[PDB]
Amino acid sequence: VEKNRKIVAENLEKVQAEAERLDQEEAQYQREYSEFKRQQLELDDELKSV
Amino acid sequence: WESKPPPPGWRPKGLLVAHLHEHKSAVNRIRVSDEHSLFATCSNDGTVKIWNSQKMEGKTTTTRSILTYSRIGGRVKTLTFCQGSHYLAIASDNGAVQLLGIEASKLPKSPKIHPLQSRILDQKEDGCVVDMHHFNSGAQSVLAYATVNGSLVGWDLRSSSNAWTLKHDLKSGLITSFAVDIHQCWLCIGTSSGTMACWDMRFQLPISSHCHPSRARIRRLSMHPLYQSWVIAAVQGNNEVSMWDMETGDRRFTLWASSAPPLSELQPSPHSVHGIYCSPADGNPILLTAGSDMKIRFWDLAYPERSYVVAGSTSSPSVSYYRKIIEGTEVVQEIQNESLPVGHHDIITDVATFQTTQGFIVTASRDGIVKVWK
Amino acid sequence: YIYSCDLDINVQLKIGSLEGKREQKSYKAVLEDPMLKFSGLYQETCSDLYVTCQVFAEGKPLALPVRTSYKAFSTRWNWNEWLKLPVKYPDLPRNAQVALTIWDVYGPGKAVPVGGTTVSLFGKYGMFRQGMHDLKVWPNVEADGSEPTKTPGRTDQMSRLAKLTKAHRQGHMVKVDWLDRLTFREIEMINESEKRSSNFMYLMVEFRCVKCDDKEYGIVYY
Amino acid sequence: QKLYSRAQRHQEKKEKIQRHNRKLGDLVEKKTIDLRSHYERLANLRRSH
Amino acid sequence: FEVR
Repeated sequence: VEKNRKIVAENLEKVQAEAERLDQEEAQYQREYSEFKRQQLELDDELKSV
Repeated sequence: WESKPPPPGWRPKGLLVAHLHEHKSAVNRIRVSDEHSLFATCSNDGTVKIWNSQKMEGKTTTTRSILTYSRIGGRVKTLTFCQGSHYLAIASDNGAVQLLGIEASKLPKSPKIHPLQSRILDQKEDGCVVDMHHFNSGAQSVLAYATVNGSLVGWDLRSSSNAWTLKHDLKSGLITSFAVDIHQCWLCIGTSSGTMACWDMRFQLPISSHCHPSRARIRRLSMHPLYQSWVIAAVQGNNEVSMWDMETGDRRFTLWASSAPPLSELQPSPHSVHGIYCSPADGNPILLTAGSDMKIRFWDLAYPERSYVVAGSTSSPSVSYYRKIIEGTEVVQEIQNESLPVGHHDIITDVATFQTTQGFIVTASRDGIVKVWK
Repeated sequence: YIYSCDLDINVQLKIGSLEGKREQKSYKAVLEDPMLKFSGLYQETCSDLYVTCQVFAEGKPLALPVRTSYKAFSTRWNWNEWLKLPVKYPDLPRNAQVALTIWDVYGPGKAVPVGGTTVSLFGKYGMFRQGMHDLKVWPNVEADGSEPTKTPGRTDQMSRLAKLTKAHRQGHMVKVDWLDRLTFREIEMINESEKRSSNFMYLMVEFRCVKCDDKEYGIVYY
Repeated sequence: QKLYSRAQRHQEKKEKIQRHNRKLGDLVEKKTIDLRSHYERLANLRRSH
Repeated sequence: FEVR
């Protein structure tokens, strides 16, 4: 029972950490998407201005 | 969204001051001075043209940019006049930030104070910046800067700490637009992943319940005088100017002018209007927004067709704008009616005006066009 | 606000329940000695204990190990009681640290207190608290009371939530009420994360408000 | 899992927006070249006149 | 242009 409980607590901490890491990765990916979409919008706006 | 809201009856007219094409590349960032009579001009050429209304207007040999500094490099497409901070923040493609006291060249011909505050922001988290606004309260100097890549944070112009950060709106993703409450109440972020996001200014509470589901780009923000819970925004496509109830998180306001049907899934009209300016008067909000269609927009809600706007296209009969009431809101449909082309010939984005019973306005295009309307 | 000198009154307060559960049941230490089974928690639906609380000015004792009266916690440790410690208000007010323990049988031959923590009588800025200050538990260990207290009880995500709640409830919120509701709703999620957090022992310490300004009065030593 | 589905959708959107960004950049380059060509043609016509 |  204690082995199971220790494994469970460790895995719960690991799952919380994995969720936080996924959140950070998603924030970075949203930043990259922001950069790419801003590039697309600026390029379209420049083509239109030209 | 303007000091001393004017009386009703605002209409535009055909007067101007000066025009410029100095910016070698596209200009998509300008700052208007508050204490003084000057505005800043920056171009995608990584160079910034400083223009003083008092000098640039005329009665002088040449109306050249007073402060032209390119030491920033890259493309300068981010500028702001710090609120009572005696500093000007500039941003360029190369993930770098500057806050210079270029005012040092006011009286004599002397080098402008290079960025008193500068930083090269993370290339991945923040790049240089996508947004940057400074908050002034006399006691403290806090400026808030956003990056295209989802990330929002503020930087105190008189403090070294930079803990004022807003967790990246990952679902929002792209971060290229934000709205500001007039009393530091809350902020909304214009994005393009379809979804939209809102932020608080008291506790900076993230509130992500807004969206335009089609994954549409939204880079325009003003505080909707109609409702403190309502804001004014502009999105690309269909010449859209809508007001969104962020509680529902969708835009409920229209001046419908687009091949696309209202909230059309395909948005048959890709044209739009941006650079909106807000002020309460004449029974509803009074706005001047840069019409990507090159339509110099003096926009009206109660009688949009009745009023007068600064746009061109003289071939159109008396202004045509539709006024409706649709499912608890009043809906508007905008309908259309040798020589040299006076109007801008590029994608106009920026507008700035000053007056007291009379004055002037500033206009620009997506390549460096300068239009200083009177 | 008040100066501490005038009162010099003895210590008294109310009783509250400790958040830390008895998951500290020394599974191997239980595997060693037969006494521990005699633990009140070990044999009851919940755990009562013999309370011990004292105040020391940076480690110098200034009161007695106050113990509460006979009350029931072997089925629910919900503490609704009062206690009067033996420390005068001015007594060693400077650097005073509230240290305490609860005596419950670590065994038939091991009935004593093994839970302790130390926190300053006043706050981190000097203001005294006559309101509940839930304490950080140091299970299988008792309080020390020294200025370098080894078991901090009172002075981050949960920290951010608490500080923001305190600021808002102080009257620091704008006429936009909608946030306060959402404020509490999201504080709910933050507390849910904190509770999902495990391997920690805690206790709710309810400092009794004083009928002098009739509040959790903030007293400063002088 | 819900947030991850949303993030995967947003990431596919990011990839599409980046492809469109490259396309729009090439198109803006072509448009600027055309604008420069028009300006040069105006230059030549003005010189002749 | 160049405004000299």
